[PDB]
Amino acid sequence: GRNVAFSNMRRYKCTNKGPNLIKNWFNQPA
Amino acid sequence: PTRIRKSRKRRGHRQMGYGRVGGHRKHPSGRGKAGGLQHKRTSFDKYHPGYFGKLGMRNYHVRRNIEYNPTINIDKIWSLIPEEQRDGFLQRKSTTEAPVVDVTRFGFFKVLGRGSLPQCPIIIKARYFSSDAEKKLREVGGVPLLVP
Amino acid sequence: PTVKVFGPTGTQVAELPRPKVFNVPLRPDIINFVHTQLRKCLRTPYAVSRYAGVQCTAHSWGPGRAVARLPRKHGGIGAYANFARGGHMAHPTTVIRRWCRKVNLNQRRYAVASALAASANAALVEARGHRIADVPSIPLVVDTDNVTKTKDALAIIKAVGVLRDVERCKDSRHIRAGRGKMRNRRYITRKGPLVIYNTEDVARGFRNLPGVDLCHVSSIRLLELAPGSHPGRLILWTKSAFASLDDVYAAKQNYTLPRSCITQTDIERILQSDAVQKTFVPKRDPLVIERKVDPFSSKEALARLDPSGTVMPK
Amino acid sequence: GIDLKTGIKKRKVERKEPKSPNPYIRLLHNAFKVVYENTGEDFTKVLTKRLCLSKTNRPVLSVSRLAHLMHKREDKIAVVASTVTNDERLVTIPRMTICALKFSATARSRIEKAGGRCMSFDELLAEKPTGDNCVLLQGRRSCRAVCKKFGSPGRPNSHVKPKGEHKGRRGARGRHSW
Amino acid sequence: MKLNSAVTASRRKCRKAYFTANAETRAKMMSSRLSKELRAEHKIKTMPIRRGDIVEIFTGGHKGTGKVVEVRRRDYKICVEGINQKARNPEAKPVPYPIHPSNCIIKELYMNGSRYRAIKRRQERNAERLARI
RNA sequence: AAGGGAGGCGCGGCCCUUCCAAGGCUAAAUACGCCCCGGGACCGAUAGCGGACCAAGUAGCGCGAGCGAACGGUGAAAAGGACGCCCGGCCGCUCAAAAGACCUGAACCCGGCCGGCGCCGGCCCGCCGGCCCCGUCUCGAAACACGGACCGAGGAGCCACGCGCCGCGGCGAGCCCGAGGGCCCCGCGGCGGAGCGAGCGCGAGACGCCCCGGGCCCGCCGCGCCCCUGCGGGCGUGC
Ligand SMILES: [K+]
Ligand SMILES: [K+]
Ligand SMILES: [K+]
Ligand SMILES: [K+]
Ligand SMILES: [K+]
Ligand SMILES: [K+]
Ligand SMILES: [K+]
Ligand SMILES: [K+]
Ligand SMILES: [K+]
Ligand SMILES: [K+]
Ligand SMILES: [K+]
Ligand SMILES: [K+]
Ligand SMILES: [K+]
Ligand SMILES: [K+]
Ligand SMILES: [K+]
Ligand SMILES: [K+]
Ligand SMILES: [K+]
Ligand SMILES: [K+]
Ligand SMILES: [K+]
Ligand SMILES: [K+]
Ligand SMILES: [K+]
Ligand SMILES: [K+]
Ligand SMILES: [K+]
Ligand SMILES: [K+]
Ligand SMILES: [K+]
Ligand SMILES: [K+]
Ligand SMILES: [K+]
Ligand SMILES: [K+]
Ligand SMILES: [K+]
Ligand SMILES: [K+]
Ligand SMILES: [K+]
Ligand SMILES: [K+]
Ligand SMILES: [K+]
Ligand SMILES: [K+]
Ligand SMILES: [Mg+2]
Ligand SMILES: [Mg+2]
Ligand SMILES: [Mg+2]
Ligand SMILES: [Mg+2]
Ligand SMILES: [Mg+2]
Ligand SMILES: [Mg+2]
Ligand SMILES: [Mg+2]
Ligand SMILES: [Mg+2]
Ligand SMILES: [Mg+2]
Repeated sequence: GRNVAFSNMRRYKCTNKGPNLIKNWFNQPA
Repeated sequence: PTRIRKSRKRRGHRQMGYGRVGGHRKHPSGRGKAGGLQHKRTSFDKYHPGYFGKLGMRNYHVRRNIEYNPTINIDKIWSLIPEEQRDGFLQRKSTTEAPVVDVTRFGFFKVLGRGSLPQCPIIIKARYFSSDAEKKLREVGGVPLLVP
Repeated sequence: PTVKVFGPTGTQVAELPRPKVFNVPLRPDIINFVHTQLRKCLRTPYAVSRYAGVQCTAHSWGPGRAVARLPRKHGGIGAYANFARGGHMAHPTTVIRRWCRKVNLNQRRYAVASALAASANAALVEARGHRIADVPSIPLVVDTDNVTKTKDALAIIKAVGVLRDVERCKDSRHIRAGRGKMRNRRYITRKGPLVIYNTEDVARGFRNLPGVDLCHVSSIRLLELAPGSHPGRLILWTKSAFASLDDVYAAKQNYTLPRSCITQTDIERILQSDAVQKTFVPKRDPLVIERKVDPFSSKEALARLDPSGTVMPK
Repeated sequence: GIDLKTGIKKRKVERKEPKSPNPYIRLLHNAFKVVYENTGEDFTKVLTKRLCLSKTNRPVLSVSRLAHLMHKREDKIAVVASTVTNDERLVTIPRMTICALKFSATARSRIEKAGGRCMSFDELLAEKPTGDNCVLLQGRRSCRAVCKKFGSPGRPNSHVKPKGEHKGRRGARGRHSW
Repeated sequence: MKLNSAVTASRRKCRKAYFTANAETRAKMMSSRLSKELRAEHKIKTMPIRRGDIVEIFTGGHKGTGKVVEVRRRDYKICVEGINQKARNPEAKPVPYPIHPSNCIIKELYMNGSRYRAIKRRQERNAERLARI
């Protein structure tokens, strides 16, 4: 019997089609 | 690190710990939390009482800082006094020179009465008090005050 | 206990008190943990292109044509499988891999201090790899003032005794063994002394030398103190840096150095001391074990069990 | 063939060693294991076992609980194989001799300013390695919030709360609520 | 150690720079020592090679002194006189073994107006540097 | 319509707090391909872009919309093969070396010379003994169940986020490289610290090495009795 709290995270949107919803931080030292 | 993991100790074993009779298929139970009232009811009733249904009044917009309400116990009041003057306040217990503690300055509103206080008079200024907090303070000789 | 301070000539010219940061316990485990996280925080991301393998047009032919069911280009060529030539990766690499790691501030400081504590031992410096046979002291503090010519910097290093470490570094330059020499990492040199300076222009005289690194005393680098994640580096100290070390640790705010502890030498001494030996007590003697043999064989073997002789021998 | 199944059980695995990467822990363990080997003294035996625990089996002890526990035996040496923290809700601390793996800074200052002593386990192993006039003490192993959720909330004899957030009523208003 | 950040230390880019260089850069890349005597006279350490210079070769299997007959800038090499592949006939023509300009010291220089002037330009600039230092 | 709008539950009335719609302009801090510049614990010719090759969106295919390959490497130097003899071959020539249309040059398969006529075990060696075709689904496979002529190279649990538990490190009634500002220095929330109750709200000490149980305290639901500022306070009883 699994006793886990239910994850409350939303499903990813537009992962391969729409506007780019992934923001990276490789530029913050610059 | 990929080199210390369970999955690579299964090279040369065909199925990778998933079984020959059963196997590894896409979604043999459905996706997510579906089925909680039909074919997962044993799980949901064993581990999640009160997951289905409704309970109580609803508020269309809650005021977080109206409903905010910090609290302090009386077993903590003497630790807000710095360490280097409690010895003196305790030695010269005074009705005419008594320590005044204002707990809104430290960010508390109500004072509850868990614990006990040292035998020494003290004024405590808060915005609301509990009955036995008042009892214990007035029993050690302190005074409760209301602060703006 | 006080460290010595030598001239740019080799003679002994001053004494200076020990900084407290050398009394910290030696933690190879903590230095390894921090070295891993921080050296892993310097990486550049990499990934394949997101269109690779999927710009062509391919669909499965279905069953009934006596061929396997993968997608095929017009004409019949395999595509869109990790097992097809010219297909996509099964799980393409992506730049959203978490490249950095987090370390708490106390743990970082503790790693720096343990690396510095290791640096002050004549045994771990010799066991790390440097050449310390002709050095006066391992806490090595030399007053140099300003060195601007490599020739004078080499002169000081000779006059103190660090000349073989730099020659070890110089005569070890080679071309590395693998693919790495197509990717701007063609040569490898060994590592020698680390010079730490405070108020004194020295970088312009020391930098050219092979296997030498420069560090201003107010900002010390764990990746330089423990190269290879091995702690004991040989450090040439300026007088001012060695004298401002305690000021640096005082400038660290709401921070106290960790508590010093004992060593396995100290455990050994305690145990062999008399206050612990006075409470010992011998064990019972062990059993005596033989291999079974037939007593009835001969007379002495039987007479071990019954000497009277009532039992016949055979 | 031999029958070694009936009347015999599966053997047992326990920690014979600490798995800490800490040299101080490893050295104290080897030393006290030697002392046990050479003297007997179940005191040294229990101390050697306790130095192998897994840090959820080694809760903290506070100065106030220690003062209460050592009351009217104030002349004995308290031995704690864990950290000693401080309790600001106790205005006055008594004089005690405590030996512990670690002390907090505020706990050390309060103990010393009261007048008591702060010992290490090497100090203990030098002055007295077999525990004559020492008392072994430990904290509440079931004080963790994690151990308050073990079980089946929903079963009618549980007395254990569920894990996440549950906004409904079905099965949450007692018996005869399903 | 380099400090300037508009200059690559990348092997791919450096090798592609060495090939596909333009003619002026290639000509500058094909330089050689002056001998000690010309170093004293002109106070200059190196010059771009040219037809009409007399060159003394070492470090190779074709060692000798001769005049520069041809310049093969695509290959970065020079055809010197008298330094050939060993031929098969007793009659058949010579065929030059190509020498690389850094395997030589120039022994005697071809002079003209441009050569004179560029040398004096270079001396004055080296003098500016020597006055600064 | 005339004074009007809003105050996260509708309608009508009285207030309070706070703004002025139905017209307009405006820098900065923010985001980004093509092309240029620098870097990389990335790929190394079936990989990496479809495209590393003097002529790739090329050759080629489709009425058309459109589809779309394969092919990198002599040698330091072309020195890229003298002379002689037969009528393409042989000798030998350049070169360190033919590396001779080219680096190395495996397997599968084949031609000439030489030797002999499946695995395991004993013996020196052709005798004797044992041995069904693997992988798979299956109660059950040598199966007349399916896949597999041969060989090479490629070929399938990785990554991101969320949840639970366990281990280890640091500090501990506290803890914490947010963002940002000057591998170093400074840096808010937040989480923990008190719970229970639909809510108005009220609000925990008494015991205990540890664990388990008992008892008692806090809230929710009910009920004796006394009282001050009162459908409020105190003190008790019960699941
Ligand atoms: K499994
Ligand atoms: K199954
Ligand atoms: K399914
Ligand atoms: K499904
Ligand atoms: K779903
Ligand atoms: K459900
Ligand atoms: K309802
Ligand atoms: K496509
Ligand atoms: K197929
Ligand atoms: K198939
Ligand atoms: K391809
Ligand atoms: K920290
Ligand atoms: K650090
Ligand atoms: K290799
Ligand atoms: K639950
Ligand atoms: K050369
Ligand atoms: K309202
Ligand atoms: K609204
Ligand atoms: K409303
Ligand atoms: K291709
Ligand atoms: K099958
Ligand atoms: K089947
Ligand atoms: K079956
Ligand atoms: K079979
Ligand atoms: K079978
Ligand atoms: K059959
Ligand atoms: K058959
Ligand atoms: K058959
Ligand atoms: K079958
Ligand atoms: K069939
Ligand atoms: K089938
Ligand atoms: K078959
Ligand atoms: K953090
Ligand atoms: K209620
Ligand atoms: Mg198995
Ligand atoms: Mg299954
Ligand atoms: Mg149904
Ligand atoms: Mg197909
Ligand atoms: Mg590909
Ligand atoms: Mg390709
Ligand atoms: Mg070949
Ligand atoms: Mg077949
Ligand atoms: Mg393969």
